[PDB]
Amino acid sequence: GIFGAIAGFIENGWEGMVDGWYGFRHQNSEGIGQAADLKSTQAAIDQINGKLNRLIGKTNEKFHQIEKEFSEVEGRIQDLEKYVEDTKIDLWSYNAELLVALENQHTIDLTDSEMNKLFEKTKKQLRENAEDMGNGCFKIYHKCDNACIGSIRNGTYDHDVYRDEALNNRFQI
Amino acid sequence: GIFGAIAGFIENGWEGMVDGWYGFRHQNSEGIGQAADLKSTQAAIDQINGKLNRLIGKTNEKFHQIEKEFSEVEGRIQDLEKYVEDTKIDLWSYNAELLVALENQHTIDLTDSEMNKLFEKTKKQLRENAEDMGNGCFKIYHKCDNACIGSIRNGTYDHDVYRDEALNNRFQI
Amino acid sequence: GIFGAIAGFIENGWEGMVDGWYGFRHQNSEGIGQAADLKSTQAAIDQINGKLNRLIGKTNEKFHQIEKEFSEVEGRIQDLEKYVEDTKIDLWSYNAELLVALENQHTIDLTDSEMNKLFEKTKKQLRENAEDMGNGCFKIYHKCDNACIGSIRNGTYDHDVYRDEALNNRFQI
Amino acid sequence: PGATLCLGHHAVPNGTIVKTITNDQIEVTNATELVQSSSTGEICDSPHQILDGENCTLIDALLGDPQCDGFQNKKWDLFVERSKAYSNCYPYDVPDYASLRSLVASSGTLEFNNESFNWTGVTQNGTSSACIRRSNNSFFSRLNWLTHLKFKYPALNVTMPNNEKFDKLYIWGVHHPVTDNDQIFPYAQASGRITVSTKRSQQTVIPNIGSRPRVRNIPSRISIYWTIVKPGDILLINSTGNLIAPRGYFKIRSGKSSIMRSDAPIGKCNSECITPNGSIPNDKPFQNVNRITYGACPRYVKQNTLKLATGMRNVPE
Amino acid sequence: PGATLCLGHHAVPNGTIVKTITNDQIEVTNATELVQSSSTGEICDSPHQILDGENCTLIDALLGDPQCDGFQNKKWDLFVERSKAYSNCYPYDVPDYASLRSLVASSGTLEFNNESFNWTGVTQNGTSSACIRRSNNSFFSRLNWLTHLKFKYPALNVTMPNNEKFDKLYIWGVHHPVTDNDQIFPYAQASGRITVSTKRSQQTVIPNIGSRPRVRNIPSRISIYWTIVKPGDILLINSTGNLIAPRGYFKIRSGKSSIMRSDAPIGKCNSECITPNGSIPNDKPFQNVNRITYGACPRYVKQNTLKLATGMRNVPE
Amino acid sequence: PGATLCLGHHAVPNGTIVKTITNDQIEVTNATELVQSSSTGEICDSPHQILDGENCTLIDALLGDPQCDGFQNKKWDLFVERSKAYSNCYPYDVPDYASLRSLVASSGTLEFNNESFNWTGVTQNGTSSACIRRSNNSFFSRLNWLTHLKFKYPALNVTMPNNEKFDKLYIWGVHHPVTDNDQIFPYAQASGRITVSTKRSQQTVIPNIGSRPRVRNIPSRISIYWTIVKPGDILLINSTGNLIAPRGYFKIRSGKSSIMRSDAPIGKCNSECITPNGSIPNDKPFQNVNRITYGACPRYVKQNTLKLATGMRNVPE
Ligand SMILES: *[C@@H]1O[C@H](CO)[C@@H](O[C@@H]2O[C@H](CO)[C@@H](O[C@@H]3O[C@H](CO[C@H]4O[C@H](CO)[C@@H](O)[C@H](O)[C@@H]4O)[C@@H](O)[C@H](O[C@H]4O[C@H](CO)[C@@H](O)[C@H](O)[C@@H]4O)[C@@H]3O)[C@H](O)[C@H]2NC(C)=O)[C@H](O)[C@H]1NC(C)=O
Ligand SMILES: *[C@@H]1O[C@H](CO)[C@@H](O[C@@H]2O[C@H](CO)[C@@H](O[C@@H]3O[C@H](CO[C@H]4O[C@H](CO)[C@@H](O)[C@H](O)[C@@H]4O)[C@@H](O)[C@H](O[C@H]4O[C@H](CO)[C@@H](O)[C@H](O)[C@@H]4O)[C@@H]3O)[C@H](O)[C@H]2NC(C)=O)[C@H](O)[C@H]1NC(C)=O
Ligand SMILES: *[C@@H]1O[C@H](CO)[C@@H](O[C@@H]2O[C@H](CO)[C@@H](O[C@@H]3O[C@H](CO[C@H]4O[C@H](CO)[C@@H](O)[C@H](O)[C@@H]4O)[C@@H](O)[C@H](O[C@H]4O[C@H](CO)[C@@H](O)[C@H](O)[C@@H]4O)[C@@H]3O)[C@H](O)[C@H]2NC(C)=O)[C@H](O)[C@H]1NC(C)=O
Ligand SMILES: *[C@@H]1O[C@H](CO[C@H]2O[C@@H](C)[C@@H](O)[C@@H](O)[C@@H]2O)[C@@H](O[C@@H]2O[C@H](CO)[C@@H](O)[C@H](O)[C@H]2NC(C)=O)[C@H](O)[C@H]1NC(C)=O
Ligand SMILES: *[C@@H]1O[C@H](CO[C@H]2O[C@@H](C)[C@@H](O)[C@@H](O)[C@@H]2O)[C@@H](O[C@@H]2O[C@H](CO)[C@@H](O)[C@H](O)[C@H]2NC(C)=O)[C@H](O)[C@H]1NC(C)=O
Ligand SMILES: *[C@@H]1O[C@H](CO[C@H]2O[C@@H](C)[C@@H](O)[C@@H](O)[C@@H]2O)[C@@H](O[C@@H]2O[C@H](CO)[C@@H](O)[C@H](O)[C@H]2NC(C)=O)[C@H](O)[C@H]1NC(C)=O
Ligand SMILES: *[C@@H]1O[C@H](CO)[C@@H](O[C@@H]2O[C@H](CO)[C@@H](O)[C@H](O)[C@H]2NC(C)=O)[C@H](O)[C@H]1NC(C)=O
Ligand SMILES: *[C@@H]1O[C@H](CO)[C@@H](O[C@@H]2O[C@H](CO)[C@@H](O)[C@H](O)[C@H]2NC(C)=O)[C@H](O)[C@H]1NC(C)=O
Ligand SMILES: *[C@@H]1O[C@H](CO)[C@@H](O[C@@H]2O[C@H](CO)[C@@H](O)[C@H](O)[C@H]2NC(C)=O)[C@H](O)[C@H]1NC(C)=O
Ligand SMILES: *[C@@H]1O[C@H](CO)[C@@H](O[C@@H]2O[C@H](CO)[C@@H](O)[C@H](O)[C@H]2NC(C)=O)[C@H](O)[C@H]1NC(C)=O
Ligand SMILES: *[C@@H]1O[C@H](CO)[C@@H](O[C@@H]2O[C@H](CO)[C@@H](O)[C@H](O)[C@H]2NC(C)=O)[C@H](O)[C@H]1NC(C)=O
Ligand SMILES: *[C@@H]1O[C@H](CO)[C@@H](O[C@@H]2O[C@H](CO)[C@@H](O)[C@H](O)[C@H]2NC(C)=O)[C@H](O)[C@H]1NC(C)=O
Ligand SMILES: *[C@@H]1O[C@H](CO)[C@@H](O)[C@H](O)[C@H]1NC(C)=O
Ligand SMILES: *[C@@H]1O[C@H](CO)[C@@H](O)[C@H](O)[C@H]1NC(C)=O
Ligand SMILES: *[C@@H]1O[C@H](CO)[C@@H](O)[C@H](O)[C@H]1NC(C)=O
Ligand SMILES: *[C@@H]1O[C@H](CO)[C@@H](O)[C@H](O)[C@H]1NC(C)=O
Ligand SMILES: *[C@@H]1O[C@H](CO)[C@@H](O)[C@H](O)[C@H]1NC(C)=O
Ligand SMILES: *[C@@H]1O[C@H](CO)[C@@H](O)[C@H](O)[C@H]1NC(C)=O
Repeated sequence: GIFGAIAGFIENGWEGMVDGWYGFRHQNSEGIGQAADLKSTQAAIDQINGKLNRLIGKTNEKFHQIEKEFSEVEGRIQDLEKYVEDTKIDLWSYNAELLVALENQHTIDLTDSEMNKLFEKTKKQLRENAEDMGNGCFKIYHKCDNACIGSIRNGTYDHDVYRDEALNNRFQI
Repeated sequence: GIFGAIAGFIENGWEGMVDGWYGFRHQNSEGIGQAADLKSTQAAIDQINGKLNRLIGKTNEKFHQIEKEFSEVEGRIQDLEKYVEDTKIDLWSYNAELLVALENQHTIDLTDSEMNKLFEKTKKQLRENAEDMGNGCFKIYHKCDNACIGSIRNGTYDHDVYRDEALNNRFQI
Repeated sequence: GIFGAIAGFIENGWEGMVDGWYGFRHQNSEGIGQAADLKSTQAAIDQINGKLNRLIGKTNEKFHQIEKEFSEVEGRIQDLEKYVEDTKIDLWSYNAELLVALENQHTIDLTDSEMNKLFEKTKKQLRENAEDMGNGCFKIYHKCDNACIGSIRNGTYDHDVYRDEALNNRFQI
Repeated sequence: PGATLCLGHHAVPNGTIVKTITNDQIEVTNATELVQSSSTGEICDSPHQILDGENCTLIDALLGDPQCDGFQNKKWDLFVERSKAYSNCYPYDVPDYASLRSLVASSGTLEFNNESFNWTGVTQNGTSSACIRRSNNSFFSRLNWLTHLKFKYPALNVTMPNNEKFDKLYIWGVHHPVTDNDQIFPYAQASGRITVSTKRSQQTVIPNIGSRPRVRNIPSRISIYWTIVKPGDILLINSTGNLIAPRGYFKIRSGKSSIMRSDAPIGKCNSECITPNGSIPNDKPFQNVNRITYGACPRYVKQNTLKLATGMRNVPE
Repeated sequence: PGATLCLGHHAVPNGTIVKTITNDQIEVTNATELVQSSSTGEICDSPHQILDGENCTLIDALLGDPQCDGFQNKKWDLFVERSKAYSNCYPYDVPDYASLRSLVASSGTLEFNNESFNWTGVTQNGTSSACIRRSNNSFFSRLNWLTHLKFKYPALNVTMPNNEKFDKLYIWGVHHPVTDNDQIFPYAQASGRITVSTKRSQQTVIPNIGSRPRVRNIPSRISIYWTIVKPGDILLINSTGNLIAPRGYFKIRSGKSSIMRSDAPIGKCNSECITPNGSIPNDKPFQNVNRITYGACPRYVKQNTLKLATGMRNVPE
Repeated sequence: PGATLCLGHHAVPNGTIVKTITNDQIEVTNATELVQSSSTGEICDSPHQILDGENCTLIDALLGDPQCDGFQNKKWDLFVERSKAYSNCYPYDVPDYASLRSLVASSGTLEFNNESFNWTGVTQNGTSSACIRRSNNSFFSRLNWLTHLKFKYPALNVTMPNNEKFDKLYIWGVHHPVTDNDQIFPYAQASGRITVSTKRSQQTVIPNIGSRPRVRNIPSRISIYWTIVKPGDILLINSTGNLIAPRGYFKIRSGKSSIMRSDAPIGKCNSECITPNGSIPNDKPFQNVNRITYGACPRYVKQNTLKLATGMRNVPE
């Protein structure tokens, strides 16, 4: 949420995109398509796996400890034993609550960041050949067939090739 | 601070804006005005209330505990009782200090984010009809009366209506 | 990493920049140069010093405590003494681990933010006189000698002076 | 000509300073205090059941020192012990006083059921000048001072089983006579002994002939012990002299009860959190009033103040 | 005409709700549970060495109650005590039972070396009807009940040094006779006493003549004590009556051993983390199964569930 | 033609690896160590007042074993006990040795005021061959060994009130004679007893006739006890034999004092934080040197190293 892409200027997610987390939809002369972006998807996934590696399978061995249940009333020493354990559990419970709340805020923000970076990267790529429609979509002011769209997704789009065509379309009356 | 809007490219805040946290000032043919943006204001406010709901009115009941003051010298057992309590208080004091420092950094950053998102949203809206002056203000290259300014604030501004007028003003000599 | 400048759209760092953390490289009629930006460098440095001031030289005095090593087997009371100390050390060890991991994520992100803000500030400054090449570099569409480059670095660049020259270069065929 | 549209944010003339991760002093538009640092000075009598000890310690009310007669069978969520308290019955000590005090406090009731022990071979109901009840030499209401019957004292052997479904709590003791002027007068022989046992436990005690420094003019002492008897179990009292006997048992319960040392007055008000300084509100997550608390309370921390920002950075005009 | 290129992200039809810093209910595409809240119900016998106490407490196996004869010299990582356990030898108590239990549990072995004490001036190997071993009046296997030799009982004075490199653990006791029918029968005099000392330590105990409430039809008691003797040090037993003597010493080790109260059955499976409810997996960092654990275990917390997001915010189509 | 303007950041040839929330190995331009992991090996004698025990335990200096005579009335912030220490006076034990040691350590002074007790009816100043002071049979400087006067020993009854504004600390004891060769020689009768009481407290002790294993050739023992007497209160010593008496009281203070076990040498240097391994600097917030510390110290953690990034991510050229 903190970057403004996911649940912000991108109206909603795509349930039909099942082979990636982020990607592209286009409309051109040859039809309407969709392709996943692997690099941004893998960036988000690696970061979340990084968090998982810190939390899953990382336990601590403990052996002989203090007693934690009692069948007789004893006073002072039993009070202290119960108090120590109750103190400890509240501190760990606090740690677990805070951890999840913070990690979750950060997971939501990093994933929004990855969407935003891909959008930004794509905008720079298009130079003067397109305009931002404000909803995550670019209007491209030149004929851009499937190979051309593929060139943008693959980072091989040469903006000089189309620039005369696009400037002429952009600054008409 | 992390997005660069508040205490960054926006020179300062407006003490005269009392009905919102974020908003618009304009100069046009009909004068100079101000209107608050409710959606961005409410976004920031909801997030801060979210933090408040986690921290205010959420206490823990405790009943019989250990003694924490002593009128006689006793040694070993009293040392342990005092130590347990001093240990506990230092850990909670640490938790409280860290909580406030982190939440405060995050509150400052989220509020800066909301300013930045509104700015960004407004820039996309204007398309080729305005330019960013670098201080949070746009120079709009067309006649834009009170209804037009209102259309931008309300998200109903139609950029095609003014585009010929604006392109002609923008690319003059 | 969260803003996308450092280890993102800026391919790599400059080992040859030894007098600042962030800065400018240019190519113009008069050659190829480099100058550090002090304000962005000092912004990042102050924030990291802020973290240091919270962590370095801030210790707690403790005096008489409990015993933590034992030469005789004793049972119940010794179990509790050992347990209290082991509990405490695990909680502090947890605090230290989490602190470093979070502060380090945040240091990496704030430094990326400072790069991004300088880039953004410079882009707005150039108005219609340059285009973003997508790798942190701007193509400037006018003659821009050493004094002109200096004017951009110093925040005194007057974009109107070059605008006719630049628009003409930008929208050619 | 055109127009200009400027995006912006509010600011206030009266900002507040907060701490952050990167800066110990940043001004924000608004903040709220997370540490509660004040009490009204009174312990609110609601919603917890408060029992003001007044002149009585819990232990004096338990043993039944005459000035504590009004406490018989009372319950409490929180028993409040006053610094002005004092004992005014027979001088005594309790080995592990702190544990008995704690376990009664936590039980939260003084409910006492009388029991008929087969005391034949002794004079029951011994009294003294140091324990004045209703302007007449008396004793601890829950104890039964046992002395001789006609220059003789045979081997006692009394039994009492627990058929109930709660732990029974038995309070009993030993008399330690000041000289041989009260070792041949109330017990009729040179030596004495007491053995209070159960199926699982045994406690035995030797009376001690010797003078002590006077406490309200009396140089003898009693020593107080206790015994918990579970369901299905039995209490046995073998005795050859000196027994300070129970008149019955206390019920021991479990729940939320406790005890607190405080001189704060009791007020007619409603507050969930009690400290020795008085009740405090519990809106805030933390407090620096007292490490000793009872109820739904903020957590004790060392800091006086912790300000949480509730607005953006303040950047004045 | 041109083209349109839209950037976007996935969404799912089945999102999950998580907590965040600013919102207690945000839907994400996916999450994983951090709190382990279930056991299979069985304690896995691997990879920790489990010793099922069955009918025996650790203490009964230590003293050598006949039904615990199969436990002699066994070791354990974890000794499991069952609620169905019961003693069936001579009635006894252990002052500070909890500490002896703990130190044996932690030592993790019942290794016992026999020792030849110079017992002349008494009858060794006293037995009773309450401790039936192999259908014959017997006693605790590791204790030696010492009585008279021909209407007499002189002052014992036996010595035994520790030349080994481990702490020796000596278990010993006192007999408390029911009346004078077993104070003049097994010891031949009015009075008795026991003094078990070392270079650094001394413990002395008085036998107690008196009737107790019957426990499996016996109204006498033994009281059990212990003594640790280090390398270079010596054990001394001065005794004038009533001694329940050691037959030797237990080895005390240090390591990872402990004891747990549980009725869960032992399974033929492999699990690092044991609770009283059974073994639990330890993939998750936290657990709400039991505050009592043994092995590489998740940390106990009060929460039932804590969901960590493993995907972006879900914004359905 | 125009120009090109590139924005960028620095990098270094020698980066350092740090941990983050999302990556356990990220290279940054610079970092600093947060865990202190080394000591110089010496305890700095400033700014805390150090008292090197040398051959003496705190308890030996307290009782006044002749080799500890130089410690009389000294104060300390930190008393250092050496592993080479040993006692060389009369053999003794202290029930709850650890508590007496702790409360003296914490008091931080050996200030002793002599007091004139009315000892008539006994021979004062008993000595022995095992406590050699100035090449002459002697005793513990702060104790007064009390024996008979002409084949007789009557019932002692000495009183001493505390009119001061500090707690008085009284150290006293019992002699346990090896046989009847030193039960009829120094006390003139079959039996003995000691009762040290106050207005609030009473402790009574029985001497024990019996041989112990020799410790520096002596088979008798003393047992050491203590009594705290508050302002307005009084000390009473009833005794019928065997008393090891105080010569006066220790002042008990409160403050920052403690005790530490260490063999590290004392250096002429200034360091706020002391561990048993030596002083350590306290610039860093954490340390893995020792869980035992004294002074303004970093907090003990299990980790060897924790690197905090002090620069951006390093992305080499
Ligand atoms: C600076 O920042 C703080 C925090 O964001 C703001 O203070 C909050 O303001 C709101 C609205 O004025 C307060 O809401 C009110 O809570 C009352 C409960 O009082 C006690 O309990 C709360 C915890 O629940 C304690 O924090 C508090 O100190 C009190 O002890 C209610 O009684 C109020 O109800 C009244 O108004 C509502 C209108 O919606 C009606 O429904 C009711 O009938 C009734 O008349 C109300 O809900 C909130 O308590 C404040 N919080 C704190 C922590 O102080 C400041 O407003 C802000 N300053 C500026 C200038 O913006
Ligand atoms: C929602 O989010 C979660 C977390 O990101 C995803 O669940 C993970 O999915 C991966 C891949 O399917 C799982 O990886 C597998 O781990 C198995 C180990 O099982 C136990 O141990 C782990 C901890 O290590 C526990 O968390 C887990 O509950 C088990 O008790 C391995 O046996 C698997 O190996 C198999 O596949 C690999 C293929 O690479 C082969 O090499 C092997 O031969 C073998 O066939 C595998 O490594 C991971 O365990 C899951 N984690 C959790 C916490 O559940 C969900 O996939 C995701 N959901 C969606 C729809 O995206
Ligand atoms: C990598 O990152 C670290 C941390 O940002 C940098 O190290 C710091 O560098 C500064 C400046 O060189 C150091 O500042 C100096 O502190 C000295 C105090 O020494 C002790 O106390 C500190 C805590 O206060 C400990 O951390 C430290 O280990 C020492 O034990 C002062 O004596 C210095 O004063 C001298 O210089 C100043 C100039 O301003 C003069 O005023 C004085 O007269 C005097 O000559 C100075 O203030 C700081 O101690 C370092 N911190 C740490 C934690 O190491 C590295 O510089 C950085 N590396 C690179 C390549 O950038
Ligand atoms: C609780 O006790 C007080 C105090 O009374 C006692 O003070 C002791 C120090 C000691 O001197 C003792 O002998 C004395 O009785 C009671 O207040 C006192 O009550 C007496 C008799 O009614 C009056 O003469 C006094 O005015 C009064 N003194 C003070 C200082 O107030 C009080 O009655 C009692 N409270 C309850 C609820 O029982
Ligand atoms: C563990 O002990 C059980 C229970 O046996 C005892 O139960 C006590 C309450 C008491 O009545 C005591 O006298 C009794 O011996 C043993 O199971 C019992 O074994 C007996 C004799 O073999 C059988 O007659 C019963 O069927 C059986 N009872 C039950 C309820 O199962 C059990 O043998 C023993 N286990 C081990 C491993 O030693
Ligand atoms: C602290 O004591 C040491 C050690 O002296 C004792 O060692 C014991 C194990 C035991 O044998 C005992 O009888 C012996 O006295 C003192 O050092 C020793 O001092 C003696 C007499 O001056 C010398 O003959 C030795 O050289 C010397 N031995 C060693 C190993 O150093 C030391 O004097 C004393 N220190 C202080 C400050 O009192
Ligand atoms: C032991 O000594 C105390 C103190 O001297 C005796 O108690 C005093 O006795 C007198 C006269 O008998 C009383 O009037 C005082 O009240 C007591 N004084 C104090 C200060 O308590 C005690 O009687 C002596 N023991 C014996 C057996 O005589
Ligand atoms: C609440 O009561 C406590 C306990 O009396 C107060 O803390 C003590 O304050 C006195 C006088 O300032 C100090 O001499 C003590 O050292 C303090 N004791 C402890 C244990 O900290 C506290 O000031 C009171 N708080 C309020 C808000 O009234
Ligand atoms: C002390 O009292 C108990 C209880 O009355 C006596 O134990 C009982 O004695 C009878 C007959 O001798 C036995 O058959 C019972 O088994 C016992 N009953 C209970 C309930 O335990 C005990 O013997 C008495 N002491 C003496 C010395 O006679
Ligand atoms: C594991 O066992 C514990 C202990 O018996 C269970 O917790 C108890 O549950 C009972 C019945 O619900 C309550 O009456 C007790 O108050 C609980 N005791 C404690 C100490 O919390 C627990 O429910 C079991 N857990 C699982 C997952 O089976
Ligand atoms: C109890 O036994 C011990 C050990 O045998 C006796 O102490 C020994 O006595 C001899 C000769 O009297 C001494 O020379 C030795 O130094 C002692 N040996 C050891 C190993 O300590 C002790 O005297 C005996 N008790 C009685 C009353 O005679
Ligand atoms: C400081 O001293 C401690 C205590 O002796 C050292 O920790 C011990 O190290 C030894 C030998 O490596 C181990 O056998 C012990 O198990 C350790 N004890 C504890 C309690 O951890 C420690 O290594 C020393 N540290 C430094 C930096 O010198
Ligand atoms: C600022 O001033 C107003 C009006 O006096 C006051 O109600 C408000 O609480 C103040 N805010 C802060 C943060 O001090
Ligand atoms: C002892 O006193 C109680 C209470 O006043 C009374 O009921 C009882 O009859 C007395 N007992 C005897 C044996 O006189
Ligand atoms: C969503 O549905 C799939 C298929 O039924 C399932 O495997 C997956 O775990 C579900 N995910 C969540 C987060 O509920
Ligand atoms: C006592 O019993 C043990 C074990 O059965 C036996 O070896 C020993 O000879 C017996 N001792 C005597 C003195 O009879
Ligand atoms: C890198 O090299 C310099 C010069 O050798 C050194 O002073 C500096 O501390 C090094 N920095 C790191 C982070 O290793
Ligand atoms: C006991 O010794 C002390 C110290 O040397 C001395 O002052 C005192 O006079 C002696 N006491 C007697 C009664 O001789």
